[PDB]
Amino acid sequence: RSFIYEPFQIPSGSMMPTLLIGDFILVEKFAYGIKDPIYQKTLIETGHPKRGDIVVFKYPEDPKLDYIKRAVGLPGDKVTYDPVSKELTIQPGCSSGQACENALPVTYSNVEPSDFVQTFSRRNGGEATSGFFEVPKNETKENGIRLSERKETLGDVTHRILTVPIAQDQVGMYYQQPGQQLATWIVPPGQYFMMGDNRDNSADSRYWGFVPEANLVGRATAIWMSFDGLRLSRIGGIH
Ligand SMILES: *C(=O)[C@H]([C@@H](C)OC(C)=O)[C@H]1NC(C(=O)OCC=C)=CS1
Repeated sequence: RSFIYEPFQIPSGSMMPTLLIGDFILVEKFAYGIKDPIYQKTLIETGHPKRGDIVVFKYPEDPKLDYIKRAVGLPGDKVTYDPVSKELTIQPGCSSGQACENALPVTYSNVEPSDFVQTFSRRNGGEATSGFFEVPKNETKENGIRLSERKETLGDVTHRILTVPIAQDQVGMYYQQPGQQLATWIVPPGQYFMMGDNRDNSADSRYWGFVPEANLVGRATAIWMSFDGLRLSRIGGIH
C-alpha cells in the first residue's frame, strides 16, 4: 500500500482551537495504491472517513475550493443539532424515517473560557469579525468576545470546540433536507455531514448540505509546521 500525502495551509479559523490560522498540516489522501499479486499491476483503492476524522474535501457549491472540517455524520446517520445548547445528537443507521431509539454516545464537558477572543470591526455601528486573538484569561480586549470551549465526544473520539456565547444559529438559513424539519439531517449513502470545530464561525453542512464521497480529498494526520512567528509547540499530532 502506497499512500499519498499532501500538505495544506490553514488560512481560516473555522476549525479552531484544533487547527489555527497559520497551521500547516499534512493530509493522507483517501485514494491509495496497492501492488497486485506480487507483482505487477498497481491497483487503486479508496479509504473512507471514520466518524470524527478531520477531512479535507472539495466544497460542493464550488469544487475549486478545498475546505477542512470534521466528519461528524457518516452515511446513514440521523444528525440533529440543537442550536440553543449547541450540541449534536447522532443516531447511526436511522435513515428510513423510522422512529429510532439507538444513539451514538455523544457527551460534552463543562464550558470554560477559551484562550481566544474574537474581535469585530465597528463598521458604522455594526460588527464584522476582525479576527481571533489569543488573550490571557485575566485580560479583555475591546470589541471582542471571549470564546467558550468544551470537549465534545463523538462515540469514542474526543475533540475540542469553541462557541461564541453571544451568538446562535438562525435555523432558518440552514440547508433543509426534503422530508426533514430544520436542524435534522439524514446522511445519504456515500455522503458526509461536515462541521467545523469553531462552531459559530463555520459555514459547514448545516448551511449547504452533504459532501459526496467523490469530493473527499483526505484525512488530516499532523501539524507539520505553524506560523502566526514560529509556533513549534504546535508541531505534532492534531488533538
Ligand atoms: C474553516 O475555516 C475551514 C478551514 C479550516 O479550511 C482551511 C483553512 O483549509 C474551511 N471552512 C471555511 C468556512 O466555513 O468559511 C466559509 C466562508 C467563506 C472556510 S475554509
